[PDB]
Amino acid sequence: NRKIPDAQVDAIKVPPHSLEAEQSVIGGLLLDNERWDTVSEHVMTQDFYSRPHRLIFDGVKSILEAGKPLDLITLSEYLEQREQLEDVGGFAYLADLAKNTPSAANINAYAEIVAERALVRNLIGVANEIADAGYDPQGRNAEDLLDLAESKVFAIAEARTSENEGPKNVDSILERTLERIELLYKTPQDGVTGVNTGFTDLNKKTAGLQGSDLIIVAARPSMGKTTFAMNLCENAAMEQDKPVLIFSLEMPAEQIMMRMLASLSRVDQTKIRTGQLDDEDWARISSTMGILMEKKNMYIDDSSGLTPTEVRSRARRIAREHGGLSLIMVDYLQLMRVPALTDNRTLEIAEISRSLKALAKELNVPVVALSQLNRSLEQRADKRPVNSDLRESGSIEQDADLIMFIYRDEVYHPDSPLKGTAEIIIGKQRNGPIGSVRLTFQGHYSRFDN
Amino acid sequence: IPDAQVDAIKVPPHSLEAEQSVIGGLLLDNERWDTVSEHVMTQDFYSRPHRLIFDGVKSILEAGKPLDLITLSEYLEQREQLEDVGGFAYLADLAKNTPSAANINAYAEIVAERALVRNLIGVANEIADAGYDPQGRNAEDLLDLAESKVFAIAEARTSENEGPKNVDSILERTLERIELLYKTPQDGVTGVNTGFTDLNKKTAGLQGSDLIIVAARPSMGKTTFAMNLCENAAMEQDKPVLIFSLEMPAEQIMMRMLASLSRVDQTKIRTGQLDDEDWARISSTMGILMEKKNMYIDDSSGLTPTEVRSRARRIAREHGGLSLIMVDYLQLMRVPALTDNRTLEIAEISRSLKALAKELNVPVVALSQLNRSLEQRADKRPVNSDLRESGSIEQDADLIMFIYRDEVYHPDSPLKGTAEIIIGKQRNGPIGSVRLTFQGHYSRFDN
Amino acid sequence: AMNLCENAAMEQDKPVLIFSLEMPAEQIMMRMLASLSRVDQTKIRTGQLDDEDWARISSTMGILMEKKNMYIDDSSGLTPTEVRSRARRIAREHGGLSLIMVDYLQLMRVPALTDNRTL
Amino acid sequence: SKITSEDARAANPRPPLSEHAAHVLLAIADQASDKVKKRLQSLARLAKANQK
Amino acid sequence: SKITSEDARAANPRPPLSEHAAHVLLAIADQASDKVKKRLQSLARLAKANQKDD
Ligand SMILES: Nc1ncnc2c1ncn2[C@@H]1O[C@H](COP(=O)(O)OP(=O)(O)O)[C@@H](O)[C@H]1O
Ligand SMILES: Nc1ncnc2c1ncn2[C@@H]1O[C@H](COP(=O)(O)OP(=O)(O)O)[C@@H](O)[C@H]1O
Ligand SMILES: [Mg+2]
Ligand SMILES: [Mg+2]
Repeated sequence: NRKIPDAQVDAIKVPPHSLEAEQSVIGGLLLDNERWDTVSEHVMTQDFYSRPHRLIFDGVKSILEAGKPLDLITLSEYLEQREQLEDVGGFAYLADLAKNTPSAANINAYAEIVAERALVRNLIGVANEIADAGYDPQGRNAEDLLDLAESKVFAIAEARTSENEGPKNVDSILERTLERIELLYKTPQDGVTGVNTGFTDLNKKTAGLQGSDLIIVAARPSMGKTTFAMNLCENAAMEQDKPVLIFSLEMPAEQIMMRMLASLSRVDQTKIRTGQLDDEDWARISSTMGILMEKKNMYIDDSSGLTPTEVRSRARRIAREHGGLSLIMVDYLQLMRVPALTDNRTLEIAEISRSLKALAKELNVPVVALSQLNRSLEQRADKRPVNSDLRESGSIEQDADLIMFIYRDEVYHPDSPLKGTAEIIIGKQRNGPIGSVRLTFQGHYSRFDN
Repeated sequence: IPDAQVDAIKVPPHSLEAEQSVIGGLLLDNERWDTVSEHVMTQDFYSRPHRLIFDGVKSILEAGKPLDLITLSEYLEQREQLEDVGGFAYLADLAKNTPSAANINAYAEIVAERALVRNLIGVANEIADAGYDPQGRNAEDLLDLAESKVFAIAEARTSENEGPKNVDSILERTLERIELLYKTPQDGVTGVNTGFTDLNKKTAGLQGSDLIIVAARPSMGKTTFAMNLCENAAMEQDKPVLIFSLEMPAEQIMMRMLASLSRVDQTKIRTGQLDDEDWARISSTMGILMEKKNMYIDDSSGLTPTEVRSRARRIAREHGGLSLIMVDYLQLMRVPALTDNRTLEIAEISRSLKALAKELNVPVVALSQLNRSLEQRADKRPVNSDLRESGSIEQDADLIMFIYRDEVYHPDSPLKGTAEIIIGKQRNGPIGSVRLTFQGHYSRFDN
Repeated sequence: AMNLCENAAMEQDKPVLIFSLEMPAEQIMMRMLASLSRVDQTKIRTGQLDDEDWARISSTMGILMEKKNMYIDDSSGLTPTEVRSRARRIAREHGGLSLIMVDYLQLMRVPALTDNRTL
Repeated sequence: SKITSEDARAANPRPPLSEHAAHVLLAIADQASDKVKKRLQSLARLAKANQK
Repeated sequence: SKITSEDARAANPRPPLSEHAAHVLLAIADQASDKVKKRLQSLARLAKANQKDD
């Protein structure tokens, strides 16, 4: 029983490592300084297990970043200046590192091994931290511990998310371009290549709601911004097998559903609210409900003050159940929060916009985000909304792939000949033309028609 | 021996007390099984004896048999498990040590929470073991394994208590809401009566959970309008009206209320020149107000959203709810954490009041001032942009009402004595305008 | 700016480096194809290319592939340090660069100066 | 004022539930899950008519 | 009527691929790297002979 713990302590206390790969990376850089650009993309100083190798690698990094030639003497002088040469094993050990790896062109493979070992080392460290938190919660509830575990594991995965993206040569872009064209040609392209908007005129200009697109729908209050976005959701839910995810930060799920019922059933929204539904109204609502229940392809999250991380987490959860998502709608971008950027609202909104674009690319799903137009527009009130009206609220234009504005002349001019008509202005579009689409606005039904 | 044992915590998270309370509570009521069974499973119990006892409870109740100490003891005796749980005495002790009912759901949540942490620790150990001994799995495979096991823990606690997100849950809540509306008299008003027919036609009353912003330029009758809503709620509802008068004292609010309900000249009340008829009307009005006792006036200055919420909860507990909450001037409130930014401070107050409205299921009326820039234009009616310049309160408001009096800007207006109530924003109804008779002498709005 | 890049790519042996912070690499290439081939951009987008249009696009592609003197980096929110690092990497492979194009200056970020956009 | 208040059509709301609505609610309850079926039957039970 | 009233250029899509395009795609594939060569050959394979007018 006394010989059992010594072998177990030696085999369990040593984390995964590769001293040989670490030595080969260092030795290889001493042989060919030009490989630093590639090696620096794979490994960081903290990726090394051995303390002496971290100090040596830090020296290598400092010399090469300064544009100085990396050799045994230069590195030794660097470490000597910081009184770290004795801590790494002396000049003899540096010479041994250069001697023990006479082979070049394999340095990238050794860098990947060092990075892989560091990843497992970080994973074990996180597992121990989570275990410690589980044993000693220090006042944290189960939900907080689950969120902590998810956050720490997600951080490990995020670090290894886009590791080898640097080199972007024309041959690679041509292959991806042809692959994309091939995919479009294989799918039925009768004017719509993405998620159907339900509006022919809009689809003619946008070719549908594209995957990976961050779409900003902006309007002044009561222009039908929520109404328009919901019609896009309704169309995606009725035409796609994949689910629609709605983050209703302003309105409750019951209210969104009631408006949806008013829209799909073409029943007066006021009648639904007041309960004065006739036999015909009940039959239409019931038929609509029957279809919605048959489809079951819609999720409504009415949680307030969600962070981009929480939005991403919930989206991934649902996407895993169905092998993807048809559309993600975020009710009001400005209602989201970023605890790290509370000191600056503009930067906070800019980060939310960047995070939602990253979410769109990550899940290959169109992300519709609703935004409010700046108050300065009402002072002018002479022309249609423009991109500058949104720039004043967080520079969201830079991250958006598509910007759509909602304008109703009847709101500003009740005697307008365009009563019941809403203009959808394309303010920005990466994969199509800019312009305007006229839609029939039916406020009583909370619906837009072509 | 003890130093290493004290440092090492081999005991996983558990709550024997909560487990005993769940078992003891079910022995006391039986009908609570449907709720408890939604939160806890037999495996959620840490203690082996409690798992066996709970399994017995589950079997008896699922069979529709009455659960009592004798029935449970006989059940366990048939399976030779009675000795394994501590005997009849331990079952009797479990029923004795929890004499309190209505907290069984809270204990069930604690047991479930502990089981969740217990499963999490188990998964963490499995991941640690996989990390130490990968058995031929690469780092990517270990990461996928860790993600899969953690996702499995999260999925078990996804949609536990009705899980609001899926269509089945929304359908149930939709039908429950329709049922509630149909049970209450719906003669055009589904919420708190405004006292104005034309306004009720558009709003269907003041809805529960709504944050209502009433905005007006000075002397447009903003306080007057909000108080008429309070007076109507106080006279038509059994639940109390709570007023946070941050600008005016309680005596002044009451005097204006007396002028309104009694239709006695406000100046006469102030000056004391009341005739016999005036005294009789004021006295009758006072008699009714005292009989109702359904109004609270808090005239404390510089209240924080937390203080407002705290006082509202205190009163709501006494009456099982509130009919209406009125906050005199949103801008007069304070947020000590956001003193560096007035816009953010006002935005937080607006968010907090909306949260308060949802928390207590009560309409919250908050008075706001229109921006000074409107007077520079003075060519059209107030709009939502006039409020956005003062804290972006539009985003949080469920209903925005503006007060406009043409006679204030144009004394020779043909609309003398008429005030226009503009619906600038409405979530559950149409936008538009309602004309009301403004009687400044009585501090009253009429239909 | 892209016509300047196209001319530099066709007339110089050294590579052209493009930091497209707003548009993806596929979109930049499609616009380049429309430019060098003198084919209607809408036709390229819609796929309604005639025999003549295909021949011109194909010839242009053949030349671009033969030259291989262009790099497109479509990474968003790049820092000046990252831009400098990637530029040096490519320059080392060819003994220099012919031209560096940065799509929108305002789209870049400086984590140390988040408190002031002008600075 | 009475003219101004009741001008656009007489507003006499009469919302008692019809036997027809109760019948359709029960028809839906036959296709609904047990949880929804109970709520639909409850709503149909609340529907009063008793004609003939 | 909406189409006729707001017609931003005649949208007549004619996408049949020509044998000529397939030939040029294969000619480029000869100079392309293995990864690009496979995509160009795949695109040329997708090109169907829809010749007409004669
Ligand atoms: N009962 C109703 N009858 C007619 N129109 C209504 C009714 N309820 C709402 N509306 C209209 O529906 C629209 C709701 O706008 P909404 O999308 O919620 O606001 P925002 O643009 O701020 O997101 C408005 O144009 C409003 O006039
Ligand atoms: N004695 C009085 N006689 C007539 N009108 C009065 C009298 N006292 C107050 N008023 C009117 O009552 C209104 C009070 O406005 P108030 O609601 O207190 O202001 P605010 O809009 O800033 O909240 C004004 O329109 C004022 O002219
Ligand atoms: Mg909305
Ligand atoms: Mg006041």
